[PDB]
Amino acid sequence: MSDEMKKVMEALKKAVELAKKNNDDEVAREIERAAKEIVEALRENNSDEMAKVMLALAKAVLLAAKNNDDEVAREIARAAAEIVEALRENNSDEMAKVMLALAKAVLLAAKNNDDEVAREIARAAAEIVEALRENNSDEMAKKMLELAKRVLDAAKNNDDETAREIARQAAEEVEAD
Ligand SMILES: [Ca+2]
Ligand SMILES: [Ca+2]
Ligand SMILES: [Ca+2]
Ligand SMILES: [Ca+2]
Ligand SMILES: [Ca+2]
Ligand SMILES: [Ca+2]
Ligand SMILES: [Ca+2]
Ligand SMILES: [Ca+2]
Repeated sequence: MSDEMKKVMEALKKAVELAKKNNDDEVAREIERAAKEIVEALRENNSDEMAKVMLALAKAVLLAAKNNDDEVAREIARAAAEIVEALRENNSDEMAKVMLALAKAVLLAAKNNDDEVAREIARAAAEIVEALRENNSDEMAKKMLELAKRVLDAAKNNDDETAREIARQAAEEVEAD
């Protein structure tokens, strides 16, 4: 774990404590779950690409806890934790590319301070992750990379309508597979 990561993690620990202080116990649980997943992912894997994804996710959770509604904050934290779970199952170079794109998208969404966009970007990321955990073949990962790139562009355009469309296409590609 890097020193920039150690700083973000200490901030996450503060975010959990603040959530508890405000009686937001379910938010606190989900932030803690994501943080714990990240720590275990880094304990077992010294890949720099891994470290990159984990830093982006940690920052996204922290910003969402600060910027977004409680219930949106929960969705970003859940998306982050599920992204890490997927990477711990398979961190091929293609899987890492998908997850880096999604981590960048949830970070930007959390940073843009729009609750509807943050919610839809997190959901699109979650649908793509779910698809890969059902089948994380090289072929499925390539398909999901193109969708993940579109989620990132949607976050960049603050485009909640397009985020929802990508989520539906990811769920239907699973069906096709
Ligand atoms: Ca209070
Ligand atoms: Ca609250
Ligand atoms: Ca409690
Ligand atoms: Ca590499
Ligand atoms: Ca806000
Ligand atoms: Ca693994
Ligand atoms: Ca809109
Ligand atoms: Ca259908």
